[PDB]
Amino acid sequence: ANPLYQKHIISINDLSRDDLNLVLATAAKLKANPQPELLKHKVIASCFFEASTRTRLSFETSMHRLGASVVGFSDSANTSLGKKGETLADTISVISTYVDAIVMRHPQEGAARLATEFSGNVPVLNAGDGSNQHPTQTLLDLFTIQETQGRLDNLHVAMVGDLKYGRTVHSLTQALAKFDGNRFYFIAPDALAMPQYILDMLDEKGIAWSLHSSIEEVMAEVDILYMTRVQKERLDPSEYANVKAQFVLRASDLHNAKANMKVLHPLPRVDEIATDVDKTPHAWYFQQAGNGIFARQALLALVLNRDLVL
Amino acid sequence: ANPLYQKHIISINDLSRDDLNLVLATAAKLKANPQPELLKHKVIASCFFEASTRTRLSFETSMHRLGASVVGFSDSANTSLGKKGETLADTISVISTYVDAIVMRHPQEGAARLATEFSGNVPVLNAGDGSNQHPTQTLLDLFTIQETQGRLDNLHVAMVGDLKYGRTVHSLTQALAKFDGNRFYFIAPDALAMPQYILDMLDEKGIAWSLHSSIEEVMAEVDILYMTRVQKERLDPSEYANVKAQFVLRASDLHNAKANMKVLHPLPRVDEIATDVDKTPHAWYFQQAGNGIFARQALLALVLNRDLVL
Amino acid sequence: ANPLYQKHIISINDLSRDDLNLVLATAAKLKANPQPELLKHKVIASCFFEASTRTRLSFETSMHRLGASVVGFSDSANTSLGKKGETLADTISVISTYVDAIVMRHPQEGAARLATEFSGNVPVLNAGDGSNQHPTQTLLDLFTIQETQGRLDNLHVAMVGDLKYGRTVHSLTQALAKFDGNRFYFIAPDALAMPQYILDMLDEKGIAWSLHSSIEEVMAEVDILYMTRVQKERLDPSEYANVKAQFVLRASDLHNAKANMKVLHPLPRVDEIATDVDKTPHAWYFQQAGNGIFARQALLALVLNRDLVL
Amino acid sequence: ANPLYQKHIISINDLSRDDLNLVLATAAKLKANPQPELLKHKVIASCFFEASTRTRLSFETSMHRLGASVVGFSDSANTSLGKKGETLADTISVISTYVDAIVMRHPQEGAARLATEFSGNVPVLNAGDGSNQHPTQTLLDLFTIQETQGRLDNLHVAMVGDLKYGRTVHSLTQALAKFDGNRFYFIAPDALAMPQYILDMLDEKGIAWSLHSSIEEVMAEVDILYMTRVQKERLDPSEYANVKAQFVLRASDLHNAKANMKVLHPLPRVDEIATDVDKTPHAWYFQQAGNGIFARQALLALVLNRDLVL
Amino acid sequence: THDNKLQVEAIKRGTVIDHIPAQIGFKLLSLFKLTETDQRITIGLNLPSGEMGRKDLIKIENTFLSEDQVDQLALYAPQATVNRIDNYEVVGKSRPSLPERIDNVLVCPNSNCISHAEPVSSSFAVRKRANDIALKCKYCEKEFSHNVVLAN
Amino acid sequence: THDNKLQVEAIKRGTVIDHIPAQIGFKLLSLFKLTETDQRITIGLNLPSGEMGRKDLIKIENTFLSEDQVDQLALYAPQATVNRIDNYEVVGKSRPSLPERIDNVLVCPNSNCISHAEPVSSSFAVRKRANDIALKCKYCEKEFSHNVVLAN
Ligand SMILES: Nc1ccn([C@@H]2O[C@H](COP(=O)(O)OP(=O)(O)OP(=O)(O)O)[C@@H](O)[C@H]2O)c(=O)n1
Ligand SMILES: Nc1ccn([C@@H]2O[C@H](COP(=O)(O)OP(=O)(O)OP(=O)(O)O)[C@@H](O)[C@H]2O)c(=O)n1
Ligand SMILES: O=C(CP(=O)(O)O)NCCNC(=O)CP(=O)(O)O
Ligand SMILES: O=C(CP(=O)(O)O)NCCNC(=O)CP(=O)(O)O
Ligand SMILES: O=C(CP(=O)(O)O)NCCNC(=O)CP(=O)(O)O
Ligand SMILES: O=C(CP(=O)(O)O)NCCNC(=O)CP(=O)(O)O
Ligand SMILES: [Zn+2]
Ligand SMILES: [Zn+2]
Repeated sequence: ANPLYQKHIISINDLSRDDLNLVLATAAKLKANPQPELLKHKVIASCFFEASTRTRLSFETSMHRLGASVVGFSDSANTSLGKKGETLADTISVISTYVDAIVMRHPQEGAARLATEFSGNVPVLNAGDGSNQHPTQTLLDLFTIQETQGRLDNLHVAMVGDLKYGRTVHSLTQALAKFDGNRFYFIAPDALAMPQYILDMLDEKGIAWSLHSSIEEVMAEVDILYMTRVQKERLDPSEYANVKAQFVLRASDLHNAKANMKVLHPLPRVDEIATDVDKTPHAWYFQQAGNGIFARQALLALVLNRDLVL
Repeated sequence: ANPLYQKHIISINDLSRDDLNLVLATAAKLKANPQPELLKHKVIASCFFEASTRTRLSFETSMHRLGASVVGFSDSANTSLGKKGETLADTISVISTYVDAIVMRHPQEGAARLATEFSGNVPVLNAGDGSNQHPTQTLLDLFTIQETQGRLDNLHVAMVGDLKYGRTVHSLTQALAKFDGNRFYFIAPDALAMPQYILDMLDEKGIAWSLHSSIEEVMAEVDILYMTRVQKERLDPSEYANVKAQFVLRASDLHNAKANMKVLHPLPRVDEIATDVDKTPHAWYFQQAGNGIFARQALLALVLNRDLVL
Repeated sequence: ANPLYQKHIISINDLSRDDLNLVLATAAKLKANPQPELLKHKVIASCFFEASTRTRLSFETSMHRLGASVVGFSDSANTSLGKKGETLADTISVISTYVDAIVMRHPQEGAARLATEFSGNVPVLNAGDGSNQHPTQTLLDLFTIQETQGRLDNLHVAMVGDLKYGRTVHSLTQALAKFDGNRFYFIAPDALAMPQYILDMLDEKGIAWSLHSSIEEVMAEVDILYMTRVQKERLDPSEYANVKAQFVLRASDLHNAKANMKVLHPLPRVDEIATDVDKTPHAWYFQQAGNGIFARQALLALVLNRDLVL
Repeated sequence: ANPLYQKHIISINDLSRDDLNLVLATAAKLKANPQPELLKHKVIASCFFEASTRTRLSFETSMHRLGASVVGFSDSANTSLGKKGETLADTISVISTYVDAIVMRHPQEGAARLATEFSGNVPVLNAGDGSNQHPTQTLLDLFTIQETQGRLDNLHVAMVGDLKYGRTVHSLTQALAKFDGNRFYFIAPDALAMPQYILDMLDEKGIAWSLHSSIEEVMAEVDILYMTRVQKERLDPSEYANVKAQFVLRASDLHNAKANMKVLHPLPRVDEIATDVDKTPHAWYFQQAGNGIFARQALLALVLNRDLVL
Repeated sequence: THDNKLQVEAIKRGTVIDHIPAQIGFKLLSLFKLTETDQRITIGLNLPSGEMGRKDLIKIENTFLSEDQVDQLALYAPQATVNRIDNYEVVGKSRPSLPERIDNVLVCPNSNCISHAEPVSSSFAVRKRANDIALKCKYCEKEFSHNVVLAN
Repeated sequence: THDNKLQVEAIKRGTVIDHIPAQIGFKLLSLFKLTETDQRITIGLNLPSGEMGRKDLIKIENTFLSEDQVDQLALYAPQATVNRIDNYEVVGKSRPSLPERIDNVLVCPNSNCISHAEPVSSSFAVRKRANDIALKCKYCEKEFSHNVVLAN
């Protein structure tokens, strides 16, 4: 079967550069030539113990685009089979006797890995586990970078915003670090800097990275400007007021930009990307969200269909 | 058509021994040979006026396994078409002009029977009506007993836990009482004993039953050990502490058990079955939940498909 | 100083017959001769960790009738002294540096007793701790019995309703059992029977008690008919409806009552005492509640003043 | 009239060293010689727009210890004076026509100051306005320092915990900096460091301060060890777990402490001061809270009476 | 219960807890924090005896137990022999008597007891009954069978 | 065997964990539930050493430890020696070395890790960091100093 057939997709750290490339190549194929009946007769559980409308709709749509059926739930405000009294183990032990695969988002780190230990032959795909992993967001981000830049090696990548708590920037950084010659620029408030452990990881791989106070210092040499939402709730209102300027983008900040440069944002943006950016050829966060359907389709196909007649 | 074609499935008391056998035989057939397109073009309403994630996912999955489409709702925290101002009658009168069948769970007893009076030619299947009936749980329990013991007559069945308020043990007892030679053992705290009316029902049928303080007294002669959740909320914390021991199972309590013995629990377990039981060949509550898909599929097929090309 | 000076009032088990008499003799004296300045300059904390409007209003009125000031709170949905992890121990170590006495109601058994271990020199008065104690309700009950009957010895006391979970009737039985010649009549559904530990306690002291199905069997000889609320919240709606009739009092039931006979109820009543009883000379539940003020004033006066010039 | 007569008490920045001394000299006098009638006939509003049981109980107790009456409210989930759009300005213009002084706590910075602009002749006392000020907590802190150390000059003060967001430590640093020869030791995780604006203020006055990783480095010379709660709610659960050890105090850490050394904490503590510290002669956080009463009484007495015969 | 093989010597001064039922020795060491000391200790578990089949023995030197502390072992080793003392000889032998009260080591079974979330030591009144021991919690005032309190 | 000047305890066959630092012997018995057996067990705590000054000693009869099992002892008794004794003589002598994984005994310090409310065994991947040891939780994937994990 293909390398990912029946595999659990829990963490970007358990995926090789070849695994990433295979997912991206499959996504490109499904984007170019749709297979609406590929997963006909498969029933998938969309289990959002933690509600997340954008991610759930995206995943569910991907399931339907391959012809699979969907059962599931969200906002576990209680959800007796999920948080109440019953263990997650028991919830998975039951769910895994009903479906062909489980896509799950949970507020606690390691939830998806735990599920894997009680799901038997049923693959589990991690849609978000606390502040740990979110592998499919990284896959759609890589896919979007590969598609717009033509590759995933030797890029100038800038990451802006809450680099400290952003699980998405942590894993995009680790995923790009499996490729060669990438150069990173980290623009963030001291209170929210890229953690030391990601830094140590990059030094060990001999990968270049620098810190910058603002976007303008680097705007001229970046191929990808990846922005993240600075959670207002974390900072003091005044602190946020004093620091927000360097981490927000207007179209005027783009005068400098390379022609090929694309601005990405896992969303929601609102406080970090002015709407005047939307019309530039650089705005690519909505095309990025659209690519979530191709990346999630690739993942479900590879995991649920033995070979990939691609 | 088959005997259950277009029939409402409201109460175990309205089902004959032959009806039960027919459902179980159909379930076995669908388990052995799946029919993913049997209910293609049927649209089923999954109406959970009372939320119940495990039961809803199970039913919905069964619908999809036969190729039917599903529309529905849950947690009627309000649900204007369900509890607010509008009568249940009016809610059903509308829902029955949209779908081919209605599966419903409601907090009030008789809800499903009432629905039946306003649904016209649309069959309604009772997924739980207050402390009254839950016929499909009993069907999956019987199916699980038949499958593991080879029959439904002449069994030694022990029921443990809250025999007083458990609607599930009340109906499993009535269903097994339609068969012959079954012997019952009832292990429960005085405050939660099997009601007198079930007892009177058994004496009238000349069926044997006894009361026991603990599992060990009977462990050696039981074919089925059916455990139920003792609702902590009912008892005083101290009362529950003093009484919980006799109604909880550890693997060490099984040294005695017959080889064929299976432990069932409608779930969630957690306070009554130690996880060390999971690995024994006796643990059968998750296989039991899996059988819910075959029993619910059989029921939907029999009710919605004229003959059963089985 | 009087025997109760600076003493904690936590459990009826800690109060001797003489302590009870002392409180009740003081209540009669303050009811006859009010001392509106006795506690002027004292500040008392009314800490209702668990909300209880009737009990809190009563206790605070008693505080003001003696001239004391009051500070406090109710429910802890509206409280930051033990909300996200501050222990009850620390909450009390703080409050006891502010006030002269602490009156507290709490959802966990043992809370008032734990408070005494951290309040230093400050007396703690238990206004109810989960299903354990409620000493001032018992004190007000006893004062009412003594006042209407002229004694606490040689009485015919019937207790009706939920004798299993009523902490109020357990406590009154324990209290009355400290006196001589009392005889008890327990009228309750088998499911809500006076617990065996109370019966054992009565047996050990050679106190006569007996069970009866209806109020009719004991009316001719009862001195105090103590009605309790039925916690239908633990019962099955149908179960409740089958037995309620045997624990409901109508004015006609009082036809052969002794002239001295009084009907008491801790309140709220609702389904247990029909409003037509209110006009008879036996209705004494509102006078009983009014007496909580003199019993509660006596308690505060005894505990906070060395010698009462009464 | 005394310097604080009819003055608003909004910020520590508005109080001079002599004002601080005056309040503290008055607190010592009322602690030694209570005046339970000083404010009789005064009515004071306890307006907790933002709930705060500990602070409200303390402030209201202080009001009653001086003989004043109290009216007020807490949280505004339970308030109709500014619920669907009434401005704070109008809420104050109304209340100030009722009472003699307003004590208020509010979630927005500047709320007490805005109140003074609409309260006319009525003094406003700030009980906490968002992340800005909490002058009476500082006053109680200073009184405790002065009382245990005998001075506010030439002290070795260590501050430990969340120095970034603790409005209580910013204010105490500002207050202590109005005195001479004080030296500060700041012990906090890099993420919760004392802010640079406070350090600049200290630099500008030639006040010595230094950072230290552990309490061990300064224990031998510390006079006041001021512990603060860590707002883990802004932190990552894992992040919190990695550094908590360096901001937690055990009794063994006090082995080389000066005899005069005191441990203060505004409370609630929980994970920062182990209970074994409570018994040492250095634990002074409960005595600190008890002192809020004398500091708060002094403040009300100074502001509401022209000349105190103390 | 001597021993013809290579048992345990028997120092100058200290206490020796003998005739401890099997699978109670270690429990005793944990529950009563017997190893939180620098004094020499010697333990033997699952040793043979001429009246129990198996038994546990514990030796702690330069350490003595009051009749109260020896009574605290009553719930776990009702027939144990605490032997005491100096200059290589047993100058004292005592059996655990059931105490009137047991603190610190038990846990109240009532999940709603305030003892659970708080900086307090558990405390129970001990009452002997035919067939078992009744343990009444100081805090919640609920009384349970020791079989329930001791229940894992 | 612990020889001083009188009775000394030697065993026929089984295992002998020697040179456990002080105050770690009771922890090993605890963590690794060594006494949950019917095999005979002999324990000496705070024994005199010279190879240091004090130490703990553990003897388990008819029980042997895999090399892997010996390695679990690395975090607590790095300098110990585990002796295989059969027929009364030491046939084996091994020292623990850092294992690649530590299961069941550590508790993840991340309070939001799913490992806490659940029926799984803790598990950390071991990573010596030439100064301390790094433990990465199999579940939440967070890494911590062994000094922090061992504090909990
Ligand atoms: N100097 C000593 C003396 C006695 N012991 C121990 O203390 C207990 C004393 O037992 P003993 O006096 O010889 O009488 P027994 O035959 O054991 O009878 P019993 O156990 O009922 O006392 C034994 O565990 C013995 O090994 C010891 O360790 N050191
Ligand atoms: N039948 C035996 C043989 C030996 N031992 C124990 O084996 C341990 C080690 O003895 P050994 O390796 O033979 O000599 P040592 O001097 O202890 O080696 P080292 O200095 O490395 O500890 C001793 O504690 C001894 O008590 C035992 O309990 N039973
Ligand atoms: O995963 C989502 C869905 P949502 O939870 O609604 O933000 N959006 C992509 C941004 N990724 C993040 O990890 C930030 P968030 O915690 O909002 O998911
Ligand atoms: O029906 C369900 C679903 P849920 O309501 O989540 O328990 N589970 C099987 C247990 N059956 C019972 O009747 C108990 P419950 O009232 O929990 O349904
Ligand atoms: O418990 C309280 C406080 P409240 O909730 O106002 O009745 N008062 C004493 C009444 N005692 C009873 O046993 C009646 P109830 O069970 O309603 O508390
Ligand atoms: O803020 C208050 C009111 P409360 O919420 O009762 O602590 N009192 C002063 C405590 N000051 C602090 O900085 C500690 P915390 O951040 O918990 O408010
Ligand atoms: Zn208790
Ligand atoms: Zn973890």
